[PDB]
Amino acid sequence: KSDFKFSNLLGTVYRQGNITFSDDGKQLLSPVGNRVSVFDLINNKSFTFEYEHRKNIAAIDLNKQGTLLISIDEDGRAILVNFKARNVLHHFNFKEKCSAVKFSPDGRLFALASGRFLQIWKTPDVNKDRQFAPFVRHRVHAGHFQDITSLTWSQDSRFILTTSKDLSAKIWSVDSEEKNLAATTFNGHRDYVMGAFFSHDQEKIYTVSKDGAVFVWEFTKRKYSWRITKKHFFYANQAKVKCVTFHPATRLLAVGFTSGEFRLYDLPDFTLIQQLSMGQNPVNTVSVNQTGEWLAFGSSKLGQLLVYEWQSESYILKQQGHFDSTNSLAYSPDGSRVVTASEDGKIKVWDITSGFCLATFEEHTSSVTAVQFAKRGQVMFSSSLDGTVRAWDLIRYRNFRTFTGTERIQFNCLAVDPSGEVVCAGSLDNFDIHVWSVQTGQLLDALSGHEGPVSCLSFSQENSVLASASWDKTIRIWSIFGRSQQVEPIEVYSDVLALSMRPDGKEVAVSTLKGQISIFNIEDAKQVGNIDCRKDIISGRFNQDRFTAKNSERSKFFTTIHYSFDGMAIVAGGNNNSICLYDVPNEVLLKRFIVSRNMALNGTLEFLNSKMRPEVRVTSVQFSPTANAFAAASTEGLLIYSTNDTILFDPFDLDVDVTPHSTVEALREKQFLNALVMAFRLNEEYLINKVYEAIPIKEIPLVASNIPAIYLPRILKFIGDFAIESQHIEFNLIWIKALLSASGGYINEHKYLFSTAMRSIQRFIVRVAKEVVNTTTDNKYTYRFLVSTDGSM
Amino acid sequence: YKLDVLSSVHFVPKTPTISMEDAQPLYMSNASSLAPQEI
Amino acid sequence: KNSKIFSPFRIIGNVSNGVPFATGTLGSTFYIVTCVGKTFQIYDANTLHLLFVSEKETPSSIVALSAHFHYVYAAYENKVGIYKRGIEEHLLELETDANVEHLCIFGDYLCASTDDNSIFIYKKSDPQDKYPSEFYTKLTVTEIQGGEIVSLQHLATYLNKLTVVTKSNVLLFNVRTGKLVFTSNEFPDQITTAEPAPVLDIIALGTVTGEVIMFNMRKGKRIRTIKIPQSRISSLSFRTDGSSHLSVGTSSGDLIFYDLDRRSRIHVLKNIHRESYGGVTQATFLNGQPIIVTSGGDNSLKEYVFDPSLSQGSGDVVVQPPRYLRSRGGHSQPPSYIAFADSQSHFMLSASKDRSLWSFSLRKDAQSQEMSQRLHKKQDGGRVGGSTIKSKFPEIVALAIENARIGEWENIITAHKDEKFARTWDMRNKRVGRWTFDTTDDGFVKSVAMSQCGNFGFIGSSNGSITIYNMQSGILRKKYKLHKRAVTGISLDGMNRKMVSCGLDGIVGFYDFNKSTLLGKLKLDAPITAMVYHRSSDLFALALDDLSIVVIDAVTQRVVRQLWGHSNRITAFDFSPEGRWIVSASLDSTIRTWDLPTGGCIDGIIVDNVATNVKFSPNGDLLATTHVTGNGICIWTNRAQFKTVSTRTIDELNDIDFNTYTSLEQIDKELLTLSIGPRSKMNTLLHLDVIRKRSSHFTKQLREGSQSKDYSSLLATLINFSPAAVDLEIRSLNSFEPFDEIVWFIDALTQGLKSNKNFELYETFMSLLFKAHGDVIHANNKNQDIASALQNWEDVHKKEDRLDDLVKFCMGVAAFVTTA
Amino acid sequence: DFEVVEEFTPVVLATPIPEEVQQAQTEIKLFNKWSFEEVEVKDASLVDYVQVRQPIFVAHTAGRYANKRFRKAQCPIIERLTNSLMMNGRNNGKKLKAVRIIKHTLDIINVLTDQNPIQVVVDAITNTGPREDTTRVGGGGAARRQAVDVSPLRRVNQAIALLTIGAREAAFRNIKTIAETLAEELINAAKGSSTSYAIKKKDELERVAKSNR
Amino acid sequence: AVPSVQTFGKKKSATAVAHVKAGKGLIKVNGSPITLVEPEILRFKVYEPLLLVGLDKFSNIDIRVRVTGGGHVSQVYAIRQAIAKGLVAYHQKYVDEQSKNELKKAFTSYDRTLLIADSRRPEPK
RNA sequence: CAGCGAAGGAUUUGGUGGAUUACUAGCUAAUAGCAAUCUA
Repeated sequence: KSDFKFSNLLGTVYRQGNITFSDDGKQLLSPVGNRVSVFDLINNKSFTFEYEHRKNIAAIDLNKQGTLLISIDEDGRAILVNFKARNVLHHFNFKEKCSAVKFSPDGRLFALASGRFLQIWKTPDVNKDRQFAPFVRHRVHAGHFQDITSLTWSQDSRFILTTSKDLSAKIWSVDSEEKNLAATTFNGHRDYVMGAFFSHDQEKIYTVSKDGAVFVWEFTKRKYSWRITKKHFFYANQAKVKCVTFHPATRLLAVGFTSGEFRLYDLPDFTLIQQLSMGQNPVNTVSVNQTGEWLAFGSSKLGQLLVYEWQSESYILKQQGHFDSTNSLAYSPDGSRVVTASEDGKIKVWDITSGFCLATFEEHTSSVTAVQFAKRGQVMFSSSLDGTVRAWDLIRYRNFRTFTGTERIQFNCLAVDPSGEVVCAGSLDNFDIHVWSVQTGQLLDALSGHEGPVSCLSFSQENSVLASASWDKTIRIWSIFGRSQQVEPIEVYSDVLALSMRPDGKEVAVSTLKGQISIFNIEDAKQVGNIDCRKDIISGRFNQDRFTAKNSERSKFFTTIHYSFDGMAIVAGGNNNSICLYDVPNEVLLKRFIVSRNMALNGTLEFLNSKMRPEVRVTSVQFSPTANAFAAASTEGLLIYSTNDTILFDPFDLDVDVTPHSTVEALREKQFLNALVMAFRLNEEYLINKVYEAIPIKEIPLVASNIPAIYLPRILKFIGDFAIESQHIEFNLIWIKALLSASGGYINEHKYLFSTAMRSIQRFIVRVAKEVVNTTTDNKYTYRFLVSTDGSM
Repeated sequence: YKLDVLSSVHFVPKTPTISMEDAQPLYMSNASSLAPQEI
Repeated sequence: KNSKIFSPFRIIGNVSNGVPFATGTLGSTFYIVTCVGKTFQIYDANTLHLLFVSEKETPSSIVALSAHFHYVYAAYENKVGIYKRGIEEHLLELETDANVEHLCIFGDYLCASTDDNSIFIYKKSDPQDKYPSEFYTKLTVTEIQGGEIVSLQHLATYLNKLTVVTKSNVLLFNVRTGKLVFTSNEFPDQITTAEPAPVLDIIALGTVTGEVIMFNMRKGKRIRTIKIPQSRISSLSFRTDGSSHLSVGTSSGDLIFYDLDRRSRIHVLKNIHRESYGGVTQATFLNGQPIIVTSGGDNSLKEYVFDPSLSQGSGDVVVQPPRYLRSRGGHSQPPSYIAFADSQSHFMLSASKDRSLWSFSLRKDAQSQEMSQRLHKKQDGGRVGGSTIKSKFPEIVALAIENARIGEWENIITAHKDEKFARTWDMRNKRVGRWTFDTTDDGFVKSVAMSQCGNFGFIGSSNGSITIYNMQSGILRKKYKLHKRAVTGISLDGMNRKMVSCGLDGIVGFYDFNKSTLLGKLKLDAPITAMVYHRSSDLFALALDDLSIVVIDAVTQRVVRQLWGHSNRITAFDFSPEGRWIVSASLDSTIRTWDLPTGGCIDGIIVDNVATNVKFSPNGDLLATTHVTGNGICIWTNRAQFKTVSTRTIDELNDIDFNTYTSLEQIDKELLTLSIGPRSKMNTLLHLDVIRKRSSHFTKQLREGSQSKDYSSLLATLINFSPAAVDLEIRSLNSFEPFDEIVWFIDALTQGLKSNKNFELYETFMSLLFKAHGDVIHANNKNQDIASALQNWEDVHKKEDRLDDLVKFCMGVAAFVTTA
Repeated sequence: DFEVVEEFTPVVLATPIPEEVQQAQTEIKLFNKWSFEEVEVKDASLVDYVQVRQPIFVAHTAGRYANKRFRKAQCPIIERLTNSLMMNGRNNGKKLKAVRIIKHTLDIINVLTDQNPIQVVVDAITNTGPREDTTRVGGGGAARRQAVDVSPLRRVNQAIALLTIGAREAAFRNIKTIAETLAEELINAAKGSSTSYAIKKKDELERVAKSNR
Repeated sequence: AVPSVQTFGKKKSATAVAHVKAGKGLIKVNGSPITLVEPEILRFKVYEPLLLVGLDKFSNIDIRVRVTGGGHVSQVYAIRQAIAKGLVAYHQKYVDEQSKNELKKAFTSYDRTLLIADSRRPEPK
């Protein structure tokens, strides 16, 4: 239950730093703020590393074995991570701002540009155990006079070519015996040298500067001593070079400027292969694939990330995120994608597994305040500060409906019908609730009776009663449908922000400004029970303010709460860097999550070092409708916290004779039901999978009819989280058919137990199985046409 | 932008062939996403 | 015994052990290299930060260590190791079996004295290299010439000579010619220390009766004598900043300061270190500086500074006494209890037999701080009792930290040796708290716990009664009386709903906590000594008296595992943070790891000291053990955080031993099965034209499969290559005169989807065929070969409606069951 | 065995509190006399409409029960009896007089039938409420009645109404008062004696429904 | 100098100010004890803040209530509201928060009108 | 007054030291030198 771990970070495909590819360039590693995201672009998936720098990261490299990563932040706190185990190996503090870090091509050394010293360390093994000091220093060279801007290793890991703000570039041999081969310095640029590369044969050296000159250096005679043979110029007048890279094998120089324009050249002849623009913001990063076919560009101001193949002129992806400006989120009615309403005025529909945005919608001319799904993922409603609620078909991607009032107000929250006839929206300057029909477009009603700004709205999903709650310290329940026009006001102790509604519509949980979460019975309007949450809230100290984090009244309350789908838990977040979840029977804190440890954000540290910034805040929390997770719209992105059953041995009434050995003996002796319930009492995912695949098709329905009723949600949620990605489609559908036929009355009379295990199953039937069935159906009908009709002339 | 950035609490940030069209919706590989009534 | 889960990382909390440290000087800064057992540690003397720790543990204890500029020379059992930045550069094996026990380094020479009164000289090869490396000669101090060698020094400007300080004599060797230049007269008492003065050719000798001699090593006389009666002299140091002071260090822990110019005694720092641990073991002035670094055997390293004089004209006669400056320290006695302060594995609480509670940092050793015992004020306003001569609290039996409400109120609850109340502490302030919870039955505190709401603390007395206090306000809330003998374990649920107590009468009581009922009581077969509650999985483990570990869950109150194998009393145990393993340690000098899923012993370590405490980190990072000897905390890292270990039992289905199940490729040949690959490949193939608008071997294998009537290699190549390659191979298939390549592809897809594997890909390959050149198939429809190939493709493909009505049933009934 | 200590000093206050008042902190009884546990509703379909599961100290809960439809199904049935007792033009508003005569009638119910008077009044409700009734199917005014069933809230409503107005007319000009006539009415309705106005009226309504069923 | 706490209890036009401080255990309404609060049939309406939570909460504190306005039943409802939320506020400020929200849970399970009145009315239908 | 109460108790304040981010040493013209010195 409560054992959530940080899974993913949706939104924000790039923040600051350098993009890296893999060696077999399938994944790309992107520095999001202090995490690192890794997007696998072929196997369409994505993860974010769990570890966390304390400032924004500025350098990334992983060796070409793929086996370990090193990430340096913007004051030199390096972190060495095991890339396969996903666990951090060492924390090493270089003392000043490191501009670049690079592993050697042979993997065994890495070097980095810390200030004006090039320092080469040698890589610790991944097979060795963790030591107190795993890095052993090779050397530290100081020949530059100002800060080094770039490294480049040679093809053999033998020379290293560094570029500085000082107007030179230098070549250093790795070992001392080749010191005479590499002792030259390369002058002649008017500005900062942005890059210095070898050719494929390491005979020519190209040095690209900030003003726009690329110099070709050759070991010629005018003795032989590294002349400059040709200077080529970009002649981009106002713009200047922001990032350079070179693929030496395909002779491809890729250059991004401070105007969004990037050009890519075939270098020793200097012929413009292509020139095109990311946008208007500067191109902060260029990176290239190992085969040189993909170019990943990152612009840091809008947080955007291209990877673009330059042969077939086409963008593998275009993915722009939102730093700090995200007002709301909503899970799709199957937990496959999250819709994000963001303050720059747009809707963005992010896939969860593959961490990318599918569609974006810009028809609001101001900050979109709320999104909400309806009609089972077919329609999606959003309300913004420009005065409009509007509806979005997620099939034809059209804004088909726009609802305004008559009073020119700005809407801050909405709520739709279950049977989506009516949308409803509340403002923070009008004290009314606006009730629109969705079929026609008209303003059906204006509900009046709050004496304070309507902070939150929610329709009960079962009996369709409206619950609004406002800053006049009052939650209010409106019976709209069918001749009632009934109003029931429940007073509460302080002013309310974030009401939420149970999945059965029985109760409503409100968050108040005191710091509490009160839970009320709707039909008999009396309080069922409250949680006192203002003492398990982490409220950090800002830098500008002159009052301690203990005595602050800034963020000791929750501005967004949400029920779990079994109705038993509440996740909650606010303008603080803790999100807390509770179980509402016992009113006790299950777990508290620190949403950021970035010291670049403001409200993170409670105690500031006695030796504006974007504050940290969560603006919306939601539980996943299909699989045991929650998304939180922080300032860093959409933090996705999820459990997984691979770890955490948590049995269910095992005894001493219940053992993996006992389970495989019962499987080998083919008591299949006993093996299945032994694996359920182990609650071990590999054992459940092993027994599940070992049961034959002949006796799926006998086992599925004899499964005990306490192990029913376990086998249903297992079949869901297995069958989304497993290939055994007919096996999983046979099991689903046998379970629904044998015990599908228990499910119907215990709806909210199997409310997230059944939504995960019909995330498998309509999303892989129905697509396959559509393909075979179209093949059958094209066959019947192509052989049944007359093609003659 | 500038009047509502100073009238607020929380922080607000601010020819070649193509500007790559980085922001673009409608795409789960949809081509004829029009309505049958629209057609 | 080497392990396969945990590997040794460091032993934290150690600063010194009373080997005389060495000082070294890089440029104008100073470092201080102190021995901690078998490693040394380099400290930055301007701030006492831990720069370096030696990379490997030496095979025995380091016994004499010196430091020139970049290099540190550490002598242990037989040999001298030359270390730079911790990493060992060289190892000088001596040709003896005698233990090397002194050394000096001057010039190209390293001179190492053994304990059989032989001296080994080692020489550099060429005077430009970094350390003395080659053997040169051997010197011997026989019984005629002098006693046991008590020090080995080189006083300056002495061209390749060596002052050897024996117990009675002072010899002077020429170490190039191997000669004994000068042997002094005898000394009437045994001399223990020596230090060269910054005066030219003067050494200072310290005797076992109380006198400092100032021997002039060129005249052969003694210049002056300083008498400190009944004090054995253990250190000598000289001030070198224009103030001629000497600092002697006395093995009753005293540091006495003398003016040599005006022959007075400046000041005495009394009890600067403990006499019982050796007194002041090494004291030295950082040269040119008024700061002196002392170190003692009580695991402590201090600095004292001389402020400038307070009289603006006299100065030299009004010498302000030395004051204290920075210091590092740890426990002076081996720790008795261990806990982790937080889930981040950053701080760990640690209580010792020297009656101190330290908070040690696993990230940076400067952050280690002693929790203060300065009591608060009484709540009413009455007087607090106790002695006026303040001493530390009795040594800590148990403790329990739960930082849910940290900074808010009292946070740690701790139980001391043979006293009837449990103190509280605040980890945020790092100090004691306002409350001492009584037991209310005149019994000593045998266990403590506290809930994870942070509101409640639980005291378990030796007369068998649990008392539940409030941590905020410090008052009795409830009191359960079930046991009659001593309650050794209390814990509570993560939801404050069921508590579990275990006493050494061998009954585990299960109580409801909100209601004050008991849910049950289970009688085991031995007295229970210790409980550990794994709180997420609700499984608690008991160390019984019959040397078993009983793992029992609190939900259904059954013994669910029973782990046998320990040969003596189980000292400690702890759960893995995921709750899969349990690591125990017992008085047979062993540490075992048990996989309680399978119920067997994964790994065992025979460790020479008995491990008295074992704690996992609250993440899966580290194991922390605590042994009988050694003032620190031994730290291990689990290698199973980076690899996966086999849960296969030691003594003295490889996927099921490695907890995996690689899902088999297809379960039955009559079952449809998708590809082992991404699900999106079907959609990419079916719509890759509009996707991009929004953004040969094949022919030879096809022909060879048409010969052999087996297209398995063709279909393997098709399932292998990429969507652009698939479209470009299907789009070029010779659709013109006899139509062979089309019909070979069609009955290849027939042979493919007869096999019920990769069938969504075979379906899209047929869709791509009909899309690319289904117009030529429609054109020469009624052609015999292509019509028969499509006929048998439909013959196999018409058995695909099993999937259709299967997903129709699942969709319709799932919708009906969910909605209605 | 096992015992919990949860007070650690005998509680004494400076204001002296009566011994039965400080005995009332272990169980809530109506008027500190009549226990609410082991008071069951011996007829199902009326449990969840006669409410005896939140014990009270006096029949004067000033809560608001007339602003949703079935919210008066969880007013405690002693207070519903009290509120129905304070109705006519003479005795409107006088809830303290109604509470005082409810206290007197429960005292004399217990002194006549030595059993729990809350159990007696709950049995009187569940025996009085009619289980069938007739509506007048109109046809423009064709005088024909059709038997309908009757919902449990209407059964509890009409039960309290029949009992209270039977006590009024039984106390109309006899020597007995409203408290004594209501006691006789609740006792006879509890045992179901057919000597009460209330269950004679129930038997007439049910018999007419049986007639023109 | 003393830890003290002031709360308010209101029904229609009665209003009751309750001062709670540490003491010996005396509960006094309008100077007279709590066992004199007429109309004597609603004395248990006044008592139920004491009997719902036990007199061991009141064994260490002394309350005084000053009640003006209203009528008989409005004054007993003001008294019980003032006593209840005064005990809650005292255990908030000077005793632990766990006993604070245990008291809030007990009073709210009995009736939350001990802690929150029904104040602004009517409804214009 | 009672009570609390070990060769005393309370309040206030100045200075210094250690933490307030996760520990790979100083200098320079830096593949090494110096640190007693870079200069003939």
